[PDB]
Amino acid sequence: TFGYVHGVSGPVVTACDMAGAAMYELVRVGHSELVGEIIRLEGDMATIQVYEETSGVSVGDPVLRTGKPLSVELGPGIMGAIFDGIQRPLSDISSQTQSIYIPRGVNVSALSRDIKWEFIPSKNLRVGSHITGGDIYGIVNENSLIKHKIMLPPRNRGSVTYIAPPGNYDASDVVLELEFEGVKEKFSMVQVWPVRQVRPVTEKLPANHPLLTGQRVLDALFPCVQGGTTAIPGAFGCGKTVISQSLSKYSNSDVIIYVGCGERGNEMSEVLRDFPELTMEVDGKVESIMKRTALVANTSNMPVAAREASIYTGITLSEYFRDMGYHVSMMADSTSRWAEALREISGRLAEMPADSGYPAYLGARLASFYERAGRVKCLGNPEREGSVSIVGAVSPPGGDFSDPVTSATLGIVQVFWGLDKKLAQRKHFPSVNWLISYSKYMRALDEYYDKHFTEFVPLRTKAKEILQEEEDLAEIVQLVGKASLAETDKITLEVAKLIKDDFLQQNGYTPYDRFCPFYKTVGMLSNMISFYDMARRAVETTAQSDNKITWSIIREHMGEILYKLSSMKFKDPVKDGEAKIKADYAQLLEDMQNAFRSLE
Amino acid sequence: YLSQPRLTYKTVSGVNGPLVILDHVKFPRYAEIVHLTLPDGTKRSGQVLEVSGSKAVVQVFEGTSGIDAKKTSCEFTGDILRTPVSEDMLGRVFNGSGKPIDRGPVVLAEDFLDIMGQPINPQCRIYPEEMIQTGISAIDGMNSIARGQKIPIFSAAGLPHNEIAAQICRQAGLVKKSEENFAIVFAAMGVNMETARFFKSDFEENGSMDNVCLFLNLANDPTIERIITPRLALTTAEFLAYQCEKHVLVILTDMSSYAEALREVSAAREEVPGRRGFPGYMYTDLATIYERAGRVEGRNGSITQIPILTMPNDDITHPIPDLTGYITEGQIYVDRQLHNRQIYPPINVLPSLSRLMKSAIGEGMTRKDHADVSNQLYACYAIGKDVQAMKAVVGEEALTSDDLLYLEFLQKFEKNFITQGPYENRTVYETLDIGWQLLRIFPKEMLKRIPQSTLSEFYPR
Amino acid sequence: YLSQPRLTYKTVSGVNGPLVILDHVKFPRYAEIVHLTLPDGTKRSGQVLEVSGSKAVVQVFEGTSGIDAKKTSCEFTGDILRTPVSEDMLGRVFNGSGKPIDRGPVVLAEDFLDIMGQPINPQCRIYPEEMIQTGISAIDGMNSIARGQKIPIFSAAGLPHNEIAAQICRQAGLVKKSKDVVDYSEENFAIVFAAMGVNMETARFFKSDFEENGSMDNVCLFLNLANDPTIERIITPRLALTTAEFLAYQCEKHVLVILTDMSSYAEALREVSAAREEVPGRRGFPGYMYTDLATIYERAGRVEGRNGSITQIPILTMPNDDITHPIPDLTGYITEGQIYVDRQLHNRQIYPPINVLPSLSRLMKSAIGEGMTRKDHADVSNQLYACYAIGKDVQAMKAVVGEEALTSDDLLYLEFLQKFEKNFITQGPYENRTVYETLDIGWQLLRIFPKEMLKRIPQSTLSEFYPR
Repeated sequence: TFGYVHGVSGPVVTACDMAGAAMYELVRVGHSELVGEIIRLEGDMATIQVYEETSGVSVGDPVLRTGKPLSVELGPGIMGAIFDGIQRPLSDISSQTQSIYIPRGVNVSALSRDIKWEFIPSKNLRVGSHITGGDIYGIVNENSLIKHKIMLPPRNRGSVTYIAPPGNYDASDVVLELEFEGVKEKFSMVQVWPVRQVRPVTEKLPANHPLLTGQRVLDALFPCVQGGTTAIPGAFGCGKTVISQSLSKYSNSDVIIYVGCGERGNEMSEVLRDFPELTMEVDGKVESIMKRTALVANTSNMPVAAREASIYTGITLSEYFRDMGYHVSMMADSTSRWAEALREISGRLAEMPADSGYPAYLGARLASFYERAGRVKCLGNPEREGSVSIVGAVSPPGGDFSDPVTSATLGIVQVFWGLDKKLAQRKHFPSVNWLISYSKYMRALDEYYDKHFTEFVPLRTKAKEILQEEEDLAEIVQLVGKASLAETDKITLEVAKLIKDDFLQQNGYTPYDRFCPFYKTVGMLSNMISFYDMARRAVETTAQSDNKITWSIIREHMGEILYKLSSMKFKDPVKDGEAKIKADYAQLLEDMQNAFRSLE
Repeated sequence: YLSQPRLTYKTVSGVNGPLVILDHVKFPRYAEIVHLTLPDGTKRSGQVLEVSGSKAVVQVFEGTSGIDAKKTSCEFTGDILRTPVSEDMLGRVFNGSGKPIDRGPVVLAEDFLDIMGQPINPQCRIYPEEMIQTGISAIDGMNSIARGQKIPIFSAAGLPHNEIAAQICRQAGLVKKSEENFAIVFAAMGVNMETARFFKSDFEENGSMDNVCLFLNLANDPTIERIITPRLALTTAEFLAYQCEKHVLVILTDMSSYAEALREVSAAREEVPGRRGFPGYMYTDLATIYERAGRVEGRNGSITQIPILTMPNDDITHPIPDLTGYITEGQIYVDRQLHNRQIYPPINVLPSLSRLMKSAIGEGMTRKDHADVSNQLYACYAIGKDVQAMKAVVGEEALTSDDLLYLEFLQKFEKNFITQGPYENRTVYETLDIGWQLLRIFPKEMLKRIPQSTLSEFYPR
Repeated sequence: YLSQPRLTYKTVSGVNGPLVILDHVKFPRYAEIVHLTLPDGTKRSGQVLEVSGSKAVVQVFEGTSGIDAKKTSCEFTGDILRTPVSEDMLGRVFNGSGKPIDRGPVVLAEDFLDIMGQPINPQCRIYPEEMIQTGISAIDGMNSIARGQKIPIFSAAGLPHNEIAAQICRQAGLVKKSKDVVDYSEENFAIVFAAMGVNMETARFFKSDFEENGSMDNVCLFLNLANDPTIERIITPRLALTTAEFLAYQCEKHVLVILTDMSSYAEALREVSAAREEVPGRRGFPGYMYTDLATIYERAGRVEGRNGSITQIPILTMPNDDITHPIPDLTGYITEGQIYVDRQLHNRQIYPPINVLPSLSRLMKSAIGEGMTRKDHADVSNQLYACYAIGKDVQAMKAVVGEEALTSDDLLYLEFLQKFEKNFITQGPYENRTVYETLDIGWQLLRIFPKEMLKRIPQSTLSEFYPR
């Protein structure tokens, strides 16, 4: 434990002269107790890699031996706080120090250690009853919304020797204890779990439910799936955290875990403003997003290893809240920043540059990251079910999809959505290209969409072929001159224009467009497709025989009904009842029938 | 046989990346398998690589993490990696290393075999002649495959090569028509959960689970096991081919991930690189994998092999596809342009290649003029692409008549020959009839490659 | 605090290149400052690079030459580098090492601080809330600078970026005078300027110009000529940033730090790395250049509860005018926004040659607004940009379409182009334009057309401003 504090070629610094101790474990160095990482072993000499600065550290400095490797604390009160890459509660640190800068070696637990919490035991098992790991043995109400379930970790079983009564207990208190065959062990409300490994589950299950998004665009065309994996481009001026806001408010998820690398205090303060601004009437009462979500972020000037550990601690937290029977969504944004972080790590390992300095095992880490996702039946007596989604924000260099990370990730995710500066510069909102976006989950969601609604699948298919066909005929209408062509093609492009202008765009500030219920999306799309079908029937019938019905005839004989089409969005479903809107849609359909009948 | 007891050790001179170095070892043997007991009681394994003096080096398979010098124990066995093989393994599931996944018991073995196998003697090699019916016209008709071949399939990220592979498995057989079948061994090299579910369900569907041995290594498993899994599966195939006289088909998937894992393990030792940083000897290693296939004199079984690999960034000069193109004797080159047009099965033919066709076909095999149809169809396809590239600039006015004929041929051939469907399985003679139907479009005085005789006896109808 | 006597060694186990290896040192520590005394009596400073048991290594700042084995003293300090910060440093001029050079006295230190600085808590960041004026009409009107934004200025070898920097220095300030000059008199603004990797002519020019402008009472100046030791190149920025920090957060002021020629910083850092025997990274530059530039740039912004701010305007040159060179690439990634200068515009004898077409900004939307400025800013900027882009592409069209087929409105677009490049961009080295003058000239240039063509301006402001 003697700090043979060698001289260095970076913030890394090593030591030696210590007994046998396993690697990938973190040790504290010097009297200020800077954290570091064991890498190499050689006899009684172990290389270490510190995170913070290496200034001033002297040889012979004490090297605090540790008993655990890098691990996150887990327990109640996580939601609403803010953490760095090594799990430090920055709000509590700022309160404690009354200082502006981060101090060195702030050795304070992440969660509270003096605030008691109400606790409801199982009330069905006694002292001595056999229990195994993963089983829920207590509940606690963190706040008005969510109750932090409590369960045993894996790799623990035995005959209970103490059951706490219901009441109020602090973190350090022993709420549980159990005698294994030979020994016993005490458990508190706080569990420490290694970062670089995956919790067990009963079994992984297929994805069979669609993710709820506030906007009908990208929710009816390129549907993301609960428990899915996707990627979204991200650049200034178009919107990246706009998706964060939309998912955080209008989604069926039970928690949001946001991960940040190289971000400003803007996004933190703005989502803090979203906490009392973007509030939901879940129980008929506006309620802050702070009670649900959690944030873990860092800045560029923090140590590199912290930047790397950020994404893993984020994954771990997402898994931990998933284990409690919920529906997590994790926005692992700034993925290219994590790529640069990995390049940085490899810069001080004498590794062979696979491509542009990227270490060899970049692909392995990419796969191991995106793998930890999907629906699972959880391991434990309650038999609950949940899932995790991931949203990796790809940030290419100016629109070049050539970096190994970009291509490697685009062949792993299944949903990818467009974002182009041109559409945002066109005043077209939301900026979704629709020609570089796709979704490979369509075979999976067919079952769900068939059971519940039974028409939506034909509607989306027909929409897709019509859109691609319009993009094809753009060239021919360029050739001719956009003033002469067949009537059937005219009506086709006109329905394309109608869907583009009234359905594939959504005002984020209009009260009735602040959220778009899916039944309304279905009704809108179905009524539109019916209008186009009727117009096609009439125009073709009169084109083949005589009295050809031109687009002028349809504009003047149905123009007020076209105003009705474009005004179908003026519904305000938040107050107006669903039956009222359904009746309006059906009545408009009957009016459409009357107009087409009198058209011929 | 060997009654010598197995020594255990406590010497760990030091760790450095994925390696573990031992000292004071009494007579180490190169490439001998070793078990490791960590402080927590969980278990691992490894294989010796470099030996010098009393020092030795050990590659850990499960990834090195949590190794303490004073508390770990390194047991030695004293022989090369050796695996159990048995006929009844068919109808089971295993992970990368060979341990069961399907809630079953370990394989009571009919014999122990060398993981690396050993080279077959070229003199006693019966050259493959018998033809396989795939059904897909892009193979039967353009790049036919005889049993014993080792042709790969080239794809790209986000392309439906999995569907093609599954269909190939479903409809394999013999063109010349007791009921023969296949015994298929399948190994996965870092596929995602979705792929595993798809393949497992597909094999469940057609009732073929009774005759498929599975080897599954998702991305969760430590990368080093990906080096061993292929050779293990291939050894099982060789056993079933020459000790049970069965006919076997092998499907290794995503060997690109295998190449990545090879790069990862090589970087630890600091070997000399090659193009794009891969090891120089990576060529010989891929040769050690691929070649083990074909038919041998005095037997009845045979090994066919269909590896699958993705092409990073569609760059064909990339070392992995190039060295595959050197070792194996063909390629398929799944296209993405057709996939963008929503066509099934989207397979390019212009760069596909099949070296065994020169003896696969002929009189008494398929039809008299099978080669001629192939040559002429390819030539028309090539000139059609050239004419399209020419039309992209000159304009419709500059087109002569034969350009129009070539362009309509291109369109018709693409919508007819290539497009088959998820389960349509054409007979070979149907495919030749269709090919002649496409050839008849041109007047007889332009089909240069076909001989005059075949044109006289077949073209007018 | 420290009370022990210092040590000194006469041990030299060897020398090599810019380093000096010794041994038998008691309990050495990394980053410890070391003095040296040669046989001929010269004094030189240095720093500790490597430490291993009783072996030590010291990189001599002033450059190694004529260091004997047996006749060489080497005193140790036992502390890392510490800056003597002080408010009174304004009006002074220093060298890279911090020794004054203007015939003045050693700084009577008011407080000692760590040169490296400390990371600022992201929790205590405050978003910018108001703009500033740099004195350049082209920059303020078209591309706002908030309080705490980090806007670089890409240039190339052979352009007059230094003159632009001097102009920005002698005219930077605030525009709180919107309401009244009486409340504007409360001025708490200062500038710290770090000339680094600069040749002699430009150093003298800077000193003379700064002294001529008469506002040296609020300017700190740091000079590092290209003669001085290469290591002092990568110590000048740290001193400048520590001073800016101490002024910003201990005097509640509004400081504006301007860094020059970051390419020379990169080159000096490269040389330090190569001397330190480390393995090269991409393009020969070290791998952790990203982290280093991050720890330099990230020291700015605003702090909650402190009335003060730090704004950064680094400058750098692009080798071969290559936009994908690593230095500008990383600088763009870390920072927010970018401003260009274009060879052609300088080659049109237009000063300052500021090419607004590829110039962007990141906080312009929130830097400006009602109150802190007029209500007629953002629309004016959009209209000027749209008009100018139309005019330029339209000149490209008339180049081949012929001037005879042009409409009269086309001549109006050309008139807008020529007048915009004649008056708005061209200002002259001393024409101190304010923001309000800039918007006045903008409206005057917009007056050429009717409001009907001006389709980016809302009708509500058209009824007010257009008929002037």
